[PDB]
This record gives sequence, C-alpha cells and structure tokens, in this order.
Amino acid sequence: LLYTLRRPYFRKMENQDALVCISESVPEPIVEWVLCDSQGEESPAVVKKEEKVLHELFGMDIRCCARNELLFTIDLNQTPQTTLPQLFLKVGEPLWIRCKAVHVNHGFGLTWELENKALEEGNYFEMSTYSTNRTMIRILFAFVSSVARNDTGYYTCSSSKHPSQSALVIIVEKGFINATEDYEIDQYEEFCFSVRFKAYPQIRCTWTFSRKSFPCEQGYSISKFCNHKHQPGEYIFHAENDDAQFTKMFTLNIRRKPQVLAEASASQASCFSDGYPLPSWTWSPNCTEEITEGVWNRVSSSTMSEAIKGFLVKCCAYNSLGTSCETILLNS
Amino acid sequence: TVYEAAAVEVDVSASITLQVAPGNISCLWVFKHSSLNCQPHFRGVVSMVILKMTETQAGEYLLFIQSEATNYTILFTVSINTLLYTLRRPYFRKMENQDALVCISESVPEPIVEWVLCDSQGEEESPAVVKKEEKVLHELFGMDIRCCARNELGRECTRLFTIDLNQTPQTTLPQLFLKVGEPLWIRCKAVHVNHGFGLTWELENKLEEGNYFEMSTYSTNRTMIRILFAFVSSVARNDTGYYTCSSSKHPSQSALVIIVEKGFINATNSSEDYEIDQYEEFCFSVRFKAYPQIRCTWTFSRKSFPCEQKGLDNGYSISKFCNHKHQPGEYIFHAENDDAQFTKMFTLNIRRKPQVLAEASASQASCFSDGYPLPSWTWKCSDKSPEITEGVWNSSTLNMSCCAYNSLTSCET
Amino acid sequence: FTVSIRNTLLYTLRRPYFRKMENQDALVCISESVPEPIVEWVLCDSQSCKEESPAVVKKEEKVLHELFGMDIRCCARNELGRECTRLFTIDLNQTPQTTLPQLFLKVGEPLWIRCKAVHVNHGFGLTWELENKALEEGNYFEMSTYSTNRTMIRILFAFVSSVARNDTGYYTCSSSKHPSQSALVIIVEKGFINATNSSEDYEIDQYEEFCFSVRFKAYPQIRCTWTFSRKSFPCEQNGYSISKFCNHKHQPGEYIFHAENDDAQFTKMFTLNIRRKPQVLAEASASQASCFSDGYPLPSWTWTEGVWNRKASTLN
Amino acid sequence: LLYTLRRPYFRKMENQDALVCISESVPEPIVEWVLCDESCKEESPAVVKKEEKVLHELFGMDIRCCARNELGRECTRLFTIDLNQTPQTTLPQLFLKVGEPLWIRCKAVHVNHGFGLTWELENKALEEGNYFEMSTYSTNRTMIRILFAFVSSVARNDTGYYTCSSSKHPSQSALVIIVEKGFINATNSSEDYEIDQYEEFCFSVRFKAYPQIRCTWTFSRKSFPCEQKGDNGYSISKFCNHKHQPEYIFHAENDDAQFTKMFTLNIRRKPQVLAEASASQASCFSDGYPLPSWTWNCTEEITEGVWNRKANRKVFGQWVSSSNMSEAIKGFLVKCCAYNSLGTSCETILLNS
Amino acid sequence: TQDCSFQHSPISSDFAVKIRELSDYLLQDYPVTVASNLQDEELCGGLWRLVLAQRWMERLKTVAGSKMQGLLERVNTEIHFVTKCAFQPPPSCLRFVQTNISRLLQETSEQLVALKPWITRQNFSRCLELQCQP
Amino acid sequence: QDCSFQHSPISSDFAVKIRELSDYLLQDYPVTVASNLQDEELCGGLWRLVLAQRWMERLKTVAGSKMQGLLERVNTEIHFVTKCAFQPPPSCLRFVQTNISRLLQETSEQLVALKPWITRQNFSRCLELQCQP
Amino acid sequence: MTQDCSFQHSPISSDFAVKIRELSDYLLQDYPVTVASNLQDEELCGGLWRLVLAQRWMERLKTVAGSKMQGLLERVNTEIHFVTKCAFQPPPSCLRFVQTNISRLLQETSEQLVALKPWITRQNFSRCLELQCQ
Amino acid sequence: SSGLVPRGSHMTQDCSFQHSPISSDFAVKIRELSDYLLQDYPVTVASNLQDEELCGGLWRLVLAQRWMERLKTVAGSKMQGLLERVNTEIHFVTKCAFQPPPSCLRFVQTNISRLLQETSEQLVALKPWITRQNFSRCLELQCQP
Ligand SMILES: *[C@@H]1O[C@H](CO)[C@@H](O[C@@H]2O[C@H](CO)[C@@H](O)[C@H](O)[C@H]2NC(C)=O)[C@H](O)[C@H]1NC(C)=O
Ligand SMILES: *[C@@H]1O[C@H](CO)[C@@H](O)[C@H](O)[C@H]1NC(C)=O
Ligand SMILES: *[C@@H]1O[C@H](CO)[C@@H](O)[C@H](O)[C@H]1NC(C)=O
Ligand SMILES: *[C@@H]1O[C@H](CO)[C@@H](O)[C@H](O)[C@H]1NC(C)=O
Ligand SMILES: *[C@@H]1O[C@H](CO)[C@@H](O)[C@H](O)[C@H]1NC(C)=O
Repeated sequence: LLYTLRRPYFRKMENQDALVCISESVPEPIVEWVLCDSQGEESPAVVKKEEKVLHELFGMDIRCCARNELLFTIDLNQTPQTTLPQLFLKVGEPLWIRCKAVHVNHGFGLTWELENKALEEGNYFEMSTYSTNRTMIRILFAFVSSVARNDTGYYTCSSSKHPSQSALVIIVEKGFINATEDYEIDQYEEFCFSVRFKAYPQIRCTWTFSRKSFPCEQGYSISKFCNHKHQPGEYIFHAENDDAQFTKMFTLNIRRKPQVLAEASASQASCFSDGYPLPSWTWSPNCTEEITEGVWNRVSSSTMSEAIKGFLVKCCAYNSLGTSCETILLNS
Repeated sequence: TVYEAAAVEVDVSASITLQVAPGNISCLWVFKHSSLNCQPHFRGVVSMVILKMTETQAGEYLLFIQSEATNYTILFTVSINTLLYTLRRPYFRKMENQDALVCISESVPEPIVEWVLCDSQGEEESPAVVKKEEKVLHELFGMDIRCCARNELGRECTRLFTIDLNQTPQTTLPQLFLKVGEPLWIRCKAVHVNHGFGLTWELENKLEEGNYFEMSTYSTNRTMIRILFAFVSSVARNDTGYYTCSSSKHPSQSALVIIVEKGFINATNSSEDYEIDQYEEFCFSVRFKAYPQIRCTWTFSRKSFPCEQKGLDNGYSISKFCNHKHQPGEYIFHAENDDAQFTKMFTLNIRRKPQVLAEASASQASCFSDGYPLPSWTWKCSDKSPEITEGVWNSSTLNMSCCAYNSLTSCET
Repeated sequence: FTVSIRNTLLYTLRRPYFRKMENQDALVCISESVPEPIVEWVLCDSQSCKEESPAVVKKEEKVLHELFGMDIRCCARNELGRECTRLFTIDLNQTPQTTLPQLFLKVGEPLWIRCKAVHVNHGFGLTWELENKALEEGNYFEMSTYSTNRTMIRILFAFVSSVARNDTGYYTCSSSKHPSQSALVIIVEKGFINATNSSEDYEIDQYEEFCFSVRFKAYPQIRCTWTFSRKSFPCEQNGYSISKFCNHKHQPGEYIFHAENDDAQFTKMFTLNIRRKPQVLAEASASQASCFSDGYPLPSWTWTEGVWNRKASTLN
Repeated sequence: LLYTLRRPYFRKMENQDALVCISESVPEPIVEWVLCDESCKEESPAVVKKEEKVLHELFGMDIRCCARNELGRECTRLFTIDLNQTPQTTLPQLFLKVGEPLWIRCKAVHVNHGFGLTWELENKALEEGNYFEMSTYSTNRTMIRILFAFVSSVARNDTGYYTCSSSKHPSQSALVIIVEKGFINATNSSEDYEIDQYEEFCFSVRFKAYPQIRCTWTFSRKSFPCEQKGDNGYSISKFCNHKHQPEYIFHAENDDAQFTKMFTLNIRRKPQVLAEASASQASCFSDGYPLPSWTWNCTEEITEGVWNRKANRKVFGQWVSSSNMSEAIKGFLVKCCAYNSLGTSCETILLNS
Repeated sequence: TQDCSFQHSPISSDFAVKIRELSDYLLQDYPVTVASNLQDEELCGGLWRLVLAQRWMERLKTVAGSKMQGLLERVNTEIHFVTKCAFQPPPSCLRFVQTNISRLLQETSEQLVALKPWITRQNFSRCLELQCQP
Repeated sequence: QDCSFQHSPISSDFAVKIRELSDYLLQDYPVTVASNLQDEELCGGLWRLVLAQRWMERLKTVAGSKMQGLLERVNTEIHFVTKCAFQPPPSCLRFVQTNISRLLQETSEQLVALKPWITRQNFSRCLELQCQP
Repeated sequence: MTQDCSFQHSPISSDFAVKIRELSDYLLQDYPVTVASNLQDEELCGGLWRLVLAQRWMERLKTVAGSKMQGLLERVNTEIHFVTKCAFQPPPSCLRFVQTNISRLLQETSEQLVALKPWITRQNFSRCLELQCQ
Repeated sequence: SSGLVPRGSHMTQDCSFQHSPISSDFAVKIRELSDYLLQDYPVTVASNLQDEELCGGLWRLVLAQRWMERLKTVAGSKMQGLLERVNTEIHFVTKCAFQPPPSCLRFVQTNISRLLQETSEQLVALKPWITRQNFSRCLELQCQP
C-alpha cells in the first residue's frame, strides 16, 4: 500500500454525508480506507476497510491508501500536537481539513474561519453523532475543490464550548525539498548518519555508498542510516519527489590509532610506515630516550633520515591516542 | 468500593521508582503503617520513589485518589523470601460444583494463568486464536485447548490431550507420557448430526466411576458435540495402559498412556563426526523422545544459538540446525528437562581445498603447510628441468631434513 | 286446487302506505290493489332518473330495514300501472329551504315524517314538536347509524296511524347541534284540485315563442291530458305544480286541459292565438249591395263605392 | 392538419398473457375495452366497459375494443368461436385487407379441466408463433379455455378455412378471406317500385362489404342517413320514411370502394275525373291515374267519334301526369269515364257554346 | 373526579349487522383473549369487556388485509365510544384466557344489547378503574 | 393408479384468486408446513401442494359464509392434486407452525414453478410422500 | 398400539441454561406468550407436554423476530427441539391457555429441562403423545 | 411559578435549539434496536393530537421518548443498552419543560416497529427545522376536539 503513481484525493459524495477516495493510477489500484483508534499506527489492531467510499468519518486517524503493487484533522477536544501546524499542497489539489470536537451535551457549535473572515457556503459541511454516556462528537469539515494562491492562508476552528485551534495552509509551486558534511569515529563507537528535511510530496530516498545502494526509513521528517559497518568513505543520500531533487555527501573516517610495524631501511637511508589519520614522528649511554636529530625531513601511511653513524635507533608515531614505536639497526 | 492490586519483587537493595484527563484529581500515598504526601504531573502520572529497598520499605503501598469518584484506591504488594523461585507446568482439576475445568499452575513468583482455545489448523502463532485469562474455563468444547502459566522465570504450558473421533483417522497410535503423581486428562470429542450417539472409555477394554464424565452441546444447524473425558487425580503404574474411546456412531480411536517414574531424555546419537562437501545442503539433526518438553541449546566455540525444537510425526521430536556457515569444528547440542540432562558432540571437517607451500627456510630444510583434511605429500626433485626422496619432520607442515595428494595442488622447490 | 286467475272485473291500484314492523326498527310497505302488485323500495341520492342504477338503488322486498339515505320512496306495480308514495324527509344538514314544506293527506291516511341529521360525533339529540307541544309515546321512534369517518346519522321519525283534523298543524324538528327545520301538515276531506285559471283567452304574433301554462295545488298527484281538435297529448306535470304545453305549432283553436285525481276533476278551456295577415279575395259579381270581397285577414281589422252588404272572415 | 380515425387493431403484450388495443388517430383517441357478458351488445346496463390500455381478463362473451376521438367512434370486435355455445352463422366468413392482423379466439367451457383445444388450417397443424392458450376456473369447479390464433400481418398465403376442435367438444370452423383493397358487393340493378296510396313499403339493400361502409339515402336534394344493420352473413340496409312521395338513390362507400343504387317509386291511385272542361266546338276531361283508359237515352251508349289521346311524350320524366278530346257534331249531355286496375270514375259535360 | 356518561346514545341500531358482516369473512377459530378474572359489577361489567374488546379491534387491524381492515374498523366504530372515557390501564392482577374470535364477537354483541337501554341513564364514573374478581 | 396430467390443470389467473383470499385473511393465522420433506426435484412442490390443499379443506370448516367462497375458489386452483391417489402421510412427517400468508405465498410459488412441467412429467413416484433421511 | 417415544442418548445439552440467559438478555420480559392452564397432573408427561408447547412458541416467535433476534430464538429452539422427534398428537379441544410473560415461559422451560435431565433416558414416554386435560 | 425571570411581566416561555441535537447516524441506532426487537410488541401512539404543523412531530417524539424510558425498565441487560442508545437520539425533547399530557389525550395500541419507524421519520422531517423554529407554544400538548 505504498504511495506509488498518483496519490489519493478526496471528494464528498453528492448523495449523502460521506467521503469518497479518488486515487489515480495506470492499472487502477486497490483503494482502502484505514481508520485508527488512536493517534499512533499501521499495527494490526486498528481498522482497515477497502470500500473506496467511507461513511463512518468519526475517529482518530483516517487515511486512504492506494496499492495494487504499481485526512488533515484538528481535534479541539485534544491537546495540540505541534505549535501551529502547517499544511502544504500544490495548486490544483483539493484541500481537506476535518475539525473534530467532543462535548458532554449537544449544546455547542463549531465554526471555520480564514484571517478574521467567514467561509464560503460550498466550502463547508457538518456531521454529528453520540458517544459513551450521552456525549456528542461533531465534525465540521472545510474543503477546496482545486486550490490556488487565493486559498493560501491561516485557517481556524472555534467551538461554542472549546478553545479555538488553528493551522496555516501553504499552497505554491509543484514540489520542494528543504534540508540543511565530514565525520570521523573511533572503532568502538555506535553512530547513525542523520538528515532532517521538510519536503512535499513524500520523497523517495536512497542511501548509496561506493556502488551499494540501500533504501531508508524516512514538523520535519528525519531519515537515518546506521548500517555503516565501520566501513570508511563517501555515504551519499539522494532524496527526490515529483518536482524536486536532493543529494548530500557524507565523508567518514576511522580512529587515529597508529600501526608502526612497517619498519624498513635501505643501506645509508631509513624510514618507518605509519598507518594513522594523524601521524607525528620522533627519531648508547642513554636508555632509549636520547633523540636522534636526523638529516632528512619526514586511509594512508606516512614516512625519514640518511646515515652518518651506525647504531640501533627507535622511531615513533604520535597521535591523539598516544604513541607506538619500532627499532631499526643502521648497518646495510 | 473499588480497589486494585499488583505484585512486586525486590531485586537487590537498589533505588527504584514506582509510577502510575489532566486535571485537579486529589492524591494520597498510604505506605506500610505510615502516611505519605503527593506530587502529581501531566495526560496524568503520579509516583513514589524508594532509595535503597530496606526491610522497612517492603510491604503494603496503597494510593488513594479522588476526582471523578469519592474513593479511587490502588494497592501494591512489595515482596523483599530470597531465592526459592520455581515454575511448575499447569495442571487441571474439575470444579466440584459444575462441569467446568480449573487451571492449577504452581510457581514462585505466582504466575498469570491464561486459557487459550484456538482452531487446530483451519485456514499457536495467535493470528486470530482466542486467549482468555480466567483460571476457570467453562466452554471446554472445540478447538485446541491449552493453558499457559507466565511468571518472572518464563512461560510453561500444558495442552489438554484430545481425541477427536470426528477428525481423520491418524495412522499413528498416539503416546501420552506423564510422571507418577501427575493428573491424567484425556478428552474425547465427537461430532454427530442428530444428538443420537453415545461415547465410551475403556483401559482394561472389556473405568472407575470418579474417573469419567460427559458433557454435550449443539452446533451450527442442529449438530451435536459430545465430550467424554477421562481423568486421574494422581497417576501411578496401575493407571499406565492402552485407552480407547468408541462412539455409537463413530470409529473407535485410541491412545496409550506411559507412566514415567522420573523425567527422561532418550536420544540415539548417530554418526557423531561429519565432513562438509563445499556445496552439500546439510542440516545437523537430533531425534529425541523426552517427557518434559526440553530446553535446547546449540553451542559452538563460544557462540550459543537456540533451536527450533519441532515435533516429528512418529512420537519423538526432531531438532535441527542449518546455520553451519561451512565453519568447521565442534557443534555441541545440550538439551535438558526438569529431571534430566543431555549433550551430543558433532565434529565437522569441511576444508575440501588444497593450500600451496609458502615458507622458505635455511634452518634444516624448507617447510610445507597444507590446508586440506588429511593430505599426502611427496618430496619433488623433478622440478622444471629433470625422483622420490626422504623428508624427516618433528594445516599439515613438513620439514624436508613437495606436492600434495588429495581428491580435488602445486609448489616450487 | 281452485285458486284460478279467472275472476271478477273490478280491479284497483291504491297508492302505497307505511307501517312499522312489530317491535323491530324496520318499515313495511302496504300497497293495496285488486291484482296484488310488485312492492319495490327505492333509495336514491339528491333526487331523479328512475331508470338509472349507478348511484340510485332498487330493492324489491316489501320490508325495508336500511331506512337511512337520501330519497326513499315505495312503488307499487300491478297491471293498471305504478303508483308511488315518497317518504317525507327533513334533513337538518341540508341548507335552509326558503319554502316551508307543506304535506297534504286525506283523513284516515298514515302520516310519516322522517327527520335525518348527520353530525361529526354521536353527541347530539333530535326532538319533534307538535307546534311547540309534546308528542305522543306511540307517535315517535329513534334510529342511529355510523357513516364515512366517525360520523353519526340519527333518524327521529314521527308517525300517525290514521290522521284526522286533530292532527293537522305545524311540525318542527330541532337538534342539539343543528338548526330547527319545520313542515306543515294539511289534512284534506277528499281529493282536491285548486287552480286559478286566469288565462282563458290569449293573443300572439305569427312568430312568437309561447307556452300555455296552468299552476295548481292538488292532492293526490293528478293525471293530466292536453287535448285539441281530437289530438290529445299528455303533460309534463314554490308550493304548487305548474303544467306546461308548448307544441302549439301556431295552430289556432280550443286547447283544453283536463286533469283529475281519485276524488276530484278539472277542465280548463284555452281559446285561439290569432296573427296578422292581409289576405285579399274576390267574390260573386252577380250581387245586390256590393259584389262582396272575401278572404279572412287578421283579428286586427276583420272584414270607391258606398252601400255594401252585411259581413260577419268574409265581407259581403 | 391531416386528421384521421383508423379502427383499432390487436397485439399480444410481449411480457404476459394479455391483449393490447392499438387504435391509430389524429387527434389521439379514447381506447376503451368493452366486454358485453351476447354477440349483439344492444344496450349498456349488462355491458361492462373498462377504458384502460391492455386488457388482461380476455375471458367473456362479447369482447370489442371501441371508442374514438372528435371524428367519432370506430370499433373492432374480437372474432370468437364458442365451442360450448350453439352454432351461430353455420360457416362464418372473416374478411381483412393484406397486412392487417388476424385474430380468432376459440373459447370452450367444460366441467372438469380434462380437455384440450387445437387450431387447424384445413387438416394441417398451426405455427408455434401463431397461437397461445389461457385457462381459468368457473362456477362449481368448471374450466374455461381460450386458444387464440393470430397473424402479425396477413397475406394471400394466410387465406383459408380455420377450424377449432376440443378434446371434449364438437369442432366448429370459420373461413378467412384476404382482400386486396376494400370492397362492396351488392346486387346492383335498376329497381323500380310502386306503392298503392297508404300501404307500408320499405326499400331494402343487402350487401356484403368490408370495411364498414358509410351509407346515405338521398332523394331530390334531401339526404337522410341509414340504419346499416347486419344469420345470412351480409348486412341489410333499410329505408321506410318514403312519405308516399314519388328517384331514391342509395350511395354507400368505404375507404377503398364506392356504390350507388337508383330506386324509382310510384303511387298507383284511383283516377280522379273531376277535371271536366269544354271550349266551344271541342270538349275533353283530365284524368289523374297511373293507368288511364277512356270511354265516351242519356249515358247508356258509347260514342266512337273524335279522339286526341296522350301518347308517351314524357321519357325519363314519367312520374305524375294527367290524360283527351271527346270535337262537337251534335249538342247534348255526354258522360266520360276513366278506367284503371282499381275500377272506374266518370263526369258528365254538356256540348253547348 | 373524572366522569363518564353519555347524554346521547352512542350505540347504533344496526350494530348487529356490522358484526355479522365481519364474522362472514373471519375464521371463527382465530385466537383472541377475554378477561378471566373481571370483578363483574352490575354497572361496569359489560363496559369493561367492551373496552377490552375495543383494544382487540385495534390489534387486529394491524395484521389484517386491505379489505379485512375495513370490516374491523367498521365494527371498531360501533364500540369506539368507550374511548371517550379516561379508562385506566388494566391492573397487574388481570389475567386473560384464549378464546375464539367468534366468541369475542358474540359476547361484544350481547354486551351492546344489554347496555343499549342504560347507556344514557347511568353515570359510569366508577368504571374507569378496572377491578379484579375476589 | 398412475399420475400424470395430459392437459394443464393450473389456471392462468390463479395468482388473482390467492391475492383476493389474502385480502380478507388475517395474515398471522396459524397453519402448518412440512419441515422434513425429502429433497425431491420432481415431487417436492407437488407434495407441498397436496398438504396446502389439505389445509384449504380444514379452513373451509371454520370459515364464515363469505370466507368459505374465497377458500373454495383457491381450493379449486390446487384441487387437481386429489385426482391422484396420494398415500396418507408417513409417521416420520413433521409439521412446523407458520402464518397463513406464508402458506399462500409458497402455494403461489409452487404453482408457478410447476406450471411448465405439470403436463410433461410422470408423477407416479410422488404418491408416496417421503421424509429426509 | 400408540407407542413410539424414548431417548437412548440424552438430548438435553449441558449448556442450555446459557442459551436461555443469552435470549433473556435481549427480550422484553413483559412480551405476552401463553402457558396451558388445564394440563392433567401426570408426573411423567407433565414437563414434556409443557416443553412441547414452549417449543411451539419458539417457532411462532421466530416469524415475528428481527434478523438478530431470530438467531437467539433458534438457538433456544435447538435446546428443546428434540420434543419433535416424537409424534405428539395435536392439542385437545379442552386445553385452555393463559397469557403469561415471555420471561415466565423461558424460566419454566429452563426448570422443566433441569428436572427432566436425570430421567430423559430412563423413561418410556409413549403415553405422553396424547396431551391430557384435568 | 417556581422563580420566574425578573424583567418581563408577560411570562418567559422558552424552547429552542441553537445547535442541532439530532445526530446524523440516528437511523443506524434505530435499525440496530429493531434487529433485536419483536416487531409486534405492543406500545402506544397518540390518536387525537391536534393538527399543528410546528408542534406535531415534536409532540410525538416526546411521547416516543416517554416510551423509551418505560421499555428500559422491562428490558434485559443487553436490550437496555439498545433502548438507551435510541433514547439518547431523542432525549433532547426533555431539555424543554413539556407539560404533562392533557386529560383529552387518547392513545391507540400499535406495534413497536411502527413506533420506531415513525420516530425515525419524525427526526428526519424535524432535522432541517430544529434550529430555525421557536417551539415555545409546543410545551402544552393539544387535542383535536
Ligand atoms: C375523517 O377522515 C378524512 C380523511 O382522512 C378527513 O376528512 C376531511 O377533514 C378535513 C379537515 O377537518 C375537512 O376539511 C374535509 O372536508 C374532510 N373531508 C371529508 C370527506 O370528511 C379527516 O382526517 C377526518 N375527520 C373529519 C372531520 O372528517
Ligand atoms: C457513564 O457510564 C459509565 C458506564 O456505565 C458509568 O460508570 C459512569 O458512571 C457514567 N457516568 C455518569 C456521570 O454517570
Ligand atoms: C491400583 O494401583 C495401586 C498402586 O499402584 C495398587 O495398590 C492397586 O492394587 C492397583 N489396582 C488395580 C486394580 O490395578
Ligand atoms: C529410555 O531409555 C531408557 C534407558 O535405556 C529405557 O529404560 C526406557 O525404557 C526408554 N524409554 C522410552 C519410552 O524410550
Ligand atoms: C282528537 O280529538 C278528540 C275529540 O274528542 C280528543 O278526545 C282527542 O284527544 C284528540 N287527539 C287525539 C290524538 O286523538
């Protein structure tokens, strides 16, 4: 039931007080209405009803899904989820905002309003039903057949026994992705790459690295990737919708622990190879502490001197995580 | 009155917190013979946090509330007892008053006793199976009836042994095993249209008065289901034998009862040592007949993985392991029940590919080193230009002071 | 064995009379006639065609039980013909009739006056007043039935076994939910025919539309006949009845109207109409005191040389 | 507008076992089904009318569609053959123009239901789509059965002798005559008649004609319609209001045929001899009779002197005429007589200047 | 205080005809009910049973065919006057016994005949409370 | 005695006589219908019509003067079943109480379904009413 | 002979009291049904005769019950349907019925089944086929 | 008078609904109750309610409401819930001080199926007017005569 081909739209059946799901696709898809008992979820405890025409519009999470393998709510009775919700849509799409309110007696009303102004007669409709003891729930929907710049603005619903809650409608262009890097970690740390983005419509995302591309678990939405497998390199996140694209390059590195086991010396010249992100080198009567000044100057390795006097000499790698060394003889 | 209850177990002298329409709903904590003030937060949550669980802390902790009621009282029992924990499988006992069963599962801590009745393969794994936590079941008709006990240790379940005369003739005479003293329960269900049919039990063929009883009910369009189950309070060697049920409109189905003096695990360990074939789709197997359902574990090197202890259509249960990952070595299967233990060692020798020479040594002579299960080397002199010669030595290495022979190698001298 | 249909030649047909059957509330039609007649009860609506059966109903039974209805009349028919007597009704629902009906009957005959009133519910009564005075116990009876919605029709009949001068007078019925309607009873000693006869002679032009008329108050219903020259034609016979005759055909002469009932007779002579005409003609030349000029002209002027003979249609 | 009133036709409703009346007209007409019971339907108290399109209760004695528009009233009666009933016209003839729909209903009543009905076109079976049978119960467990035979559009092919036989009744038959255009068959001949003076005489015309003809009896200029009444088979039209007035022409015509018959009439009366007249030296009498014949002591002898009789000098205009010089030689009183089938009459004239 | 009396007679003269006409289309053994324990007071007796018979004419109309509804209603009108009075609902102690509809109609006719000479002469105020037999 | 109809005993206006009887009937009058008649594609409707016919006679005995005529008129529509020597019901035949409206409706349905076959089938085996085993 | 009634195996189910309590939960307790007022005292046939009559009521009730009420009635009908296995003769003319609450009918039916449970398979009920009056 | 308004000397009759008390799913709660009811259970309907184009349906709903309460008292555990659920759909009539029925009001016995059907139709017809009309004159139930 993924959002493939043209996403579902809504239309109120002219005959009765009920909604109809119009999802476009080539081959026609499976149109199923799903009403959840709580705010959430897809867990098999809620109610799925494949009918294309829904009559029981009262309920917590109502959403229509188009499948075939090719509803914005304001609860005055409930606490606000976010500070001033934003509803984005492309010009031409149908706006649908359902306002629900629960009161003890039926003595209460619900009203929709724009920026301090009344709503059009063919842009509103209200339903009502009874709950628990003698409770009354009311749904006052507002709808736009085809949106335009004219219809963009702050919509609010107020009740004659409830606090006025609002939401702003943003309706411009045909598709956007708004999202705001190099990293390095020690071989022991648990890390996840992250990307926060506010984008519409629902984007198709892909986390690719070297050639191996893996999909993602997508106010804003945050996509994550944790199967790094401590493998270093460029992890590129490419996300795109119908009228917009995006790509973010993430560099990754490992701990600066130096391996100095690669000792080597040609006759009359010597050096050591250091496998560490940040190497820094150091070259008889003294107990292996006297520093040899040297003649020459010093994932990747690093390299040192030319012979003057023959003896055993130690050479060290230095990094954020201390030191490591190896000793070579200056003979031939 | 309204009063709620809950069981708590004190784990070490540690500091733990106990928490449980957002509005002005009055609160009052009532500790063990002492009062306690409140601090409510919000939906709505109140808490009582204890630092270092002392012998004084342990016991009665009540919490009374008042908002949409005169009294809304809760109570919690904090237990300090120390290590005498148990989880004895559920047993059955018919309620003395009427024709209904009761589940008696013993355990420390006390467990949740839930009855589960679900259709036996229609179309376990609760897709639409019915779970009913009641400890007393009255609707003993139909489906696969099994009771489950769940405490801090885990979940042990006992299924009610059924003989459906209405169901297909099973070409394998079922065996029922149980330890002396345990209660025997064998329910016989038969479905017939018209209600005109009787059911009869016989162990000595040719049963005790207080060992049999029958119930009956109607189904779909005037159908009739009859339950004639047999029960033994405490079994003994006397009660072991072949039990059969016959109906006056159905074919006589039977099952044999085997009494076990103690818990047992019988498993015929065969082959023991094995070898991989690079592409052979193999799975290690173990067939076993054991009374208490055994707890099994497949361990190797240090990595221990549990098992799919599935039952075979012969009486015994066959456990399998396929995630060998072509890794060679000792795969040990340790399985154990309430009064018995078992362990089987499975050796494995895959490799199947020769590994060539690598060492060049001036000391005595150069070395060989071969990674193949039992190689045979020859020392050779006829290399590039031209002989069999002797090589004395103290993967399979060889001092020569060499070519491998296998079934499916090369070197430079 | 001896009841033959061959007997005396007297024969009669006395109009039907009414008599209430024993205790039960039902009426009986007693019509006398030497050859016994067919006694048929007819119940009609707002009547008047006696040969129409889609609304009007005929029931030949001699004993009628369903006395509720608009026009109830009994009819006797036997060889001589068909004489009928209508049951006098007073409908308090029917609009106030600006006429005060008059009921005539010969001393000895039985008086019958049915008062029918229809009210929404049964809550209402009916009462007869013999000129604002009490009625005899054996002279009234009340029947009742339900109609259409929860409607109630009430009948309050008044009857006299044999009438006399004593019983003549103004009868009225009042209802305890309707306006009091009345009718006067006139007793007669022998049948009568009262007619003015104030148009013995008449005069009209050659193309005028005219009908001879006769207004008369007579009882019982008279047998009328308009005879002229030899040709006799029957007639199509406010309180009085007016008989008319229009087929004059501008023919002049004596048109005599003879009307008679069982105990009375009448005859009225209606003289010529005449019209205008010139009509000239010549008579015999061999004549003393004028030759004479005939040719009947017009009643206007009925008929150079002086001294003519006497003229009387023709001028001699 | 071209106003019309085409007679009703029949069509069985495709859905159920019921008939439908299709009458064409401009303006649209009143279509009323009338079931009389008796093959006459003279009056209207026993007769039952049901003005509704499509008749379902097809059982009954005289079923005829009927009624029309402002033009008048045109009716088509459903041809019936009652096997239970007495034979009507022995061998009935059914005439209809090619293209019209043939409809023949066969009704039979039997005590029990054990009986069948069958149609046959002269010892040969009928087509499946040319028949349909219905049945219902009557009085004390009686059963009535109707097996109609129908032709959608007739042709010469369909003309012939049709017979209905029942498996408990006598086989009655009727012949079907198909016609190419309307016809009027009547014994057309120049008929002359002569009444006496007061006798009751009626002019008659027997005719077998289809469709129903519009008739008119005209004389001099005064035209009066006719009682075109129809037991023989043909229809006989009559006219009796002659008023003893002495050419009565009968003009009858249908949609595709015409007819006219000339009837001469006379009044044989006893002669009137009262018209005596005599000029000087010439004397004669005038005789008014259809058959005059003259005769010319006092009035005892016949004189055969002077004559001047009136010969046939009135061809085609021979209706009413008087008749004769009787020249003076000797003066005296003389009698002159008229003679006819009904005796004699005379008058006497003097021979003077 | 609630009174019950008839100044003008509500019983029609042709009631026996409307009952014989209904009976002609009824299956005589159709089950109806009659009170088994009515106290039977010399003034209220027939009136109480007519109230009960009246209650049956309404119940029967609901299960009757198009034309049977008219016959029932026509008999209902003959005894509908009992509803002019505020008769209290039947007491808890009133028991009913199953009887033929022919028996119910016959009894109803008998009650109207006996009630005819007294319907306008008596005060039926005490009949409003239906009473149970000792 | 053999059982077949050469000529159709079912009239064309039977549904009218049943609607007319139903118009004067109290729809909830208790009659009975067979509860365990054997499943027989040929005798089924015929057996039920025989039983419905048996009810039309029983009803006539308790019907009023005018109701007797309506019953008899519907009785004539299904009286043909008596032309056959149908054996008395077996001991195993059980009846269930139903509304007279249901009996009349079913009778109409049985006649409709039987109409096209009444003259084409031999009903000799229907004379013995059978129960479902 | 007039014998043909006995049960070798008990037709009374163990969960019958549950199906009656489930029906009772959806019924209006005051709904009018009937019980025989004149059944002869017989000690063996008594409960069986009343169950036959209660059974006759479960069929009549199903015809006027709603979609879901039909199921509850039928489910209680199955509990006492065994009475139809025997050829019980139609009720006699002398049998009189008295109106009672459907709650009373259901309660009595439950009581009859309980008392009949220990005897249903031990007795010969051939003489019960003819219902008798007192 | 039990404490009348101190501003208007000519009474203070009030009965109107600012917000519609009739729910949109009322026909469902009635069909659900009807599914467990014996359709021929005897209830009553007013036989002589005065013809009043404004109060008519409201008076009958008040009466139907009075029946829902009486029925709950004789209903089984589960039937009580179905009745109460239908009672809530028409309980709003009690928000107004409807006077007790007059002595002239006569009732006729009818099937509970008929009562439920007409209650449904009364709510449907009342739905478009419940908030637009003043029902103050409906508080006194009136008889035909
Ligand atoms: C009796 O039934 C009829 C049909 O329902 C109705 O009668 C009409 O009632 C109105 C209002 O009173 C009058 O204006 C008509 O003149 C009545 N017509 C007839 C034919 O009676 C009414 O419902 C009922 N009541 C009355 C008084 O007739
Ligand atoms: C509402 O209903 C529930 C369930 O019956 C009940 O517990 C609660 O008390 C009711 N509320 C009120 C205010 O009565
Ligand atoms: C029953 O079992 C007990 C204990 O095993 C024994 O003493 C007794 O004899 C046995 N009896 C029978 C009948 O098996
Ligand atoms: C299990 O094995 C033991 C040991 O040989 C034997 O005594 C016992 O009978 C076996 N039991 C079963 C049921 O295999
Ligand atoms: C009739 O007149 C006589 C005269 O003596 C009188 O006695 C009688 O009372 C009058 N009334 C009636 C009704 O006879």
